[PDB]
Amino acid sequence: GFRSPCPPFC
Repeated sequence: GFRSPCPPFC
C-alpha cells in the first residue's frame, strides 16, 4: 500500500 506522499518518501 504505497502512495503519495507517504510512504515511503515522507
